[PDB]
Amino acid sequence: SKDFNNSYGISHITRDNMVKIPQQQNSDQFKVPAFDESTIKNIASAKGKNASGNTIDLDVWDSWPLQNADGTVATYHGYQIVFALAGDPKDSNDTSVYLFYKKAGDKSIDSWKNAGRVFKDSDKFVPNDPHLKNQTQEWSGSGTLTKDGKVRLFYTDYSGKQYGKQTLTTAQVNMSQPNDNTLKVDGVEDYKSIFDGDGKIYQTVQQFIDEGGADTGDNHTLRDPHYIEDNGHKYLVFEANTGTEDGYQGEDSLYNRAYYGGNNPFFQSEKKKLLEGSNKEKASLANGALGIIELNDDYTLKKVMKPLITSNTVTDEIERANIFKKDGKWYLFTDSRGSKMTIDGIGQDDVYMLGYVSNTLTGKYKPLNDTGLVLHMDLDPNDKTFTYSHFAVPQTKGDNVVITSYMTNRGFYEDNHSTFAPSFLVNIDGSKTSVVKDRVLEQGQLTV
Ligand SMILES: [Ca+2]
Repeated sequence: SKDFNNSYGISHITRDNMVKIPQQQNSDQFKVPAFDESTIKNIASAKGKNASGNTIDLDVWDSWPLQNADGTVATYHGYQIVFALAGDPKDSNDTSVYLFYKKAGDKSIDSWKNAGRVFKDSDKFVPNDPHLKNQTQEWSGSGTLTKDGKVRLFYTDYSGKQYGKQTLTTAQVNMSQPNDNTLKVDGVEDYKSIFDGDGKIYQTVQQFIDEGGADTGDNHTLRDPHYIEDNGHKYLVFEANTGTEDGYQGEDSLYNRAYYGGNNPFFQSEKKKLLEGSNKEKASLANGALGIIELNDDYTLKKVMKPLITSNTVTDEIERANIFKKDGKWYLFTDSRGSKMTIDGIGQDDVYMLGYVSNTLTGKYKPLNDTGLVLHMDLDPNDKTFTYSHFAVPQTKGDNVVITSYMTNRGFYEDNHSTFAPSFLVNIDGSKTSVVKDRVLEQGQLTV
């Protein structure tokens, strides 16, 4: 029959595990901590110039810290460094990477100083690159402190003028200290594209267009590159979509048992509901993946590898790829919107962080807490303490990881700008994770 089973040698976020989350999620083991609304403040240094030229308060969104190769928070001349997407909502479609810095001793949100944008509007047109001159927006990624002590950035080149073309891009961020308490962005070098999809392993923007993606409601992604090191090799783990040969999108995917899990009755019943319903196209187009590529020492592409995990039929969008080694095991994390998912019981308000454990970097990834659920955030987008872009930050010692996120902060009264959310702790024990109760940290805190 049309029924088949194709794993493609890779792990999968299965429908059976996802349908079990609703009846599991209502627990303080998974619930994102309730944040105290009165103590929420804007980032004081989040000042910037709008597209008009006037100085205004910026909305600060997705943020990532400068990391050591193993994932721990780096120390740069006595400073912790955070890269963050920021911009003016009055110019809705614009995100630029800003550099925030804080002395290691300081703790408050007021202590975070702003070095400004990493790139000038001119920087993208300087080097000889096949993609950079088409960039409309700067999107998320990662930052690593090299063995040479250089600030190495990885981010996403987004092109709105090229049908939403997303390219994994790198640059060395040249720094200086004008005084004893100030970091300055001097400029950038080694600014170049690395990877934008191959077609077979990861979907290109051309295939998106060619299948009529702009009308069908397809979501093309190739973003959020996260740097990691293992056995002397250098990798980027990133949000992507499957190519033609590792489980492509389309109707046939709904017949693939590997994406369902569970028993045959579950497969037959879940498939039947999916083929009949209004979620048929949505599930068919859903082919999210967490991809991995190896890099050369100069940070160019070395090898395009098969994905670590896919979310075929489940969702087309698995965001903020995160990976780190702990207790000899490899942990993989992803943020997911319930509004993008096709699962019964999961709704528009549900926002998740999912987690997976493997014995090797490229081995079989098994779901944490049985289902993959690690964090559940279901606060209305209108709430002041709404949080998004949850990211697990590994620590030097202890079993706890620090969770960072941005708080939209859209209240009717001041303060009212998207800011650093208060951080919190999550305990990791084997294939089990739990939120540490009543340990709410300072806004944008990286370490404990
Ligand atoms: Ca897709």
